[PDB]
Amino acid sequence: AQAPVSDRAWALFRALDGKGLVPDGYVEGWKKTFEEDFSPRRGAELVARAWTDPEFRQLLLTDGTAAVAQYGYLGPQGEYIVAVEDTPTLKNVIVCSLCSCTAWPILGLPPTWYKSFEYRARVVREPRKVLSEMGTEIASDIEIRVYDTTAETRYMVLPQRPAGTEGWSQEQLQEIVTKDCLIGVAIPQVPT
Amino acid sequence: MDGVHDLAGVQGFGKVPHTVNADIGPTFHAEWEHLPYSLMFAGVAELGAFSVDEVRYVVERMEPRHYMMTPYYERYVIGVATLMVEKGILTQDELESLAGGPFPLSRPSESEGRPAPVETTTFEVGQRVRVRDEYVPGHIRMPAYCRGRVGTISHRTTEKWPFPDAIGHGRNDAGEEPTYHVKFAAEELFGSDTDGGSVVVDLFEGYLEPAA
Ligand SMILES: [C-]#[N+]C1CCCCC1
Ligand SMILES: [Fe+3]
Ligand SMILES: [Mg+2]
Ligand SMILES: [Mg+2]
Ligand SMILES: [Mg+2]
Ligand SMILES: [Mg+2]
Ligand SMILES: [Mg+2]
Ligand SMILES: [Mg+2]
Repeated sequence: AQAPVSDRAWALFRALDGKGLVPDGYVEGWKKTFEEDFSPRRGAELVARAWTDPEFRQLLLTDGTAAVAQYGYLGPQGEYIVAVEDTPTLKNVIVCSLCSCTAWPILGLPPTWYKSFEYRARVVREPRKVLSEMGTEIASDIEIRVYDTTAETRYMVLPQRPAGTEGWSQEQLQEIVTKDCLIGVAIPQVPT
Repeated sequence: MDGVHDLAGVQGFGKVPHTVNADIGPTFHAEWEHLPYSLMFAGVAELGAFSVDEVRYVVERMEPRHYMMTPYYERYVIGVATLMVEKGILTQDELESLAGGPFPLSRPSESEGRPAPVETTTFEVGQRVRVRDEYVPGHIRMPAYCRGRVGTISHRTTEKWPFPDAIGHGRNDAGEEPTYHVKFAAEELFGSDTDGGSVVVDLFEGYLEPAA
């Protein structure tokens, strides 16, 4: 038996706040960071830069942390970054099977589905079926590699650049790199 | 800790509740949902009452049925509240008084944790390693699917962090270790019963030993 979760969550806040343990504007500040600053639009920007700038691509793949720092996008749950490169024969996918670990600043906070027991249990053992069910078909000639976020490395996928985007601006490319592309469950799509 | 949270490889779950690029809605679906993470950070960064690792472990310590029926953000409300009580900052009585009803917490720890191992090996990219065939009742960042399994190092971190099995219990002997991206063939982990290619696990040095 449990009190409503909202009542429990606000009780925790009020118990701490009432003892002077929570600075003024503290939880409000974090809410703003979580909602407005941490964003997959940041990851999309990094991908679009890598796609158009071979020098940055090399930096991103060899020292992810330095590359992300150049944009100012290091942060909580995103202090040590590794970007993983999709190739014509390799598809990368990220999970935290033990909880929800995610590169918050550049991917945004994880979505409900990523933290689901279904995703946490299944993607490590049957990623091809999971992606298929989610709408992404990976051919048998492509190795699927699942990165389980079990320590402090925080990952982003650098997906393949789709044909039909030749010459696009970085802004145009950013638009097709979605949160799901960064996690690795989706492949960037050229709009009709 | 071989708890129900160690879900990788468990069979019988249905479909992932998502199709690619579907609307996931706002970051927070209720007005309280930012509280668990924010108050985590108050505990970790402002009060220095506990580590992030202790938050993972306290969530692992939810009674197993309680863990399985509790939504994600609620687990962290329960976890952070439990730590505040365990550390002597809050009482359960005051939480329940303010909540206007029951506020059951995670179960007490049944392990004091363990120190960072004194004897470890610096491994190099390309080297074959085995995950130590060890059983740890407290916090550990080794999912059971890789226990005793063999893989190849694809990365040694250029930074070092406290050993989770120690800092997850608030111990003074967590030291610092790098971690290693260890690539396992899918068949090494799940035999013939997998459709994948490889799985890369990010493993602390203290979890590893030379292979062969
Ligand atoms: C995974 N996970 C949650 C608990 C540890 C910090 C990041 C959020
Ligand atoms: Fe996690
Ligand atoms: Mg106030
Ligand atoms: Mg730190
Ligand atoms: Mg199966
Ligand atoms: Mg143009
Ligand atoms: Mg409920
Ligand atoms: Mg009682």
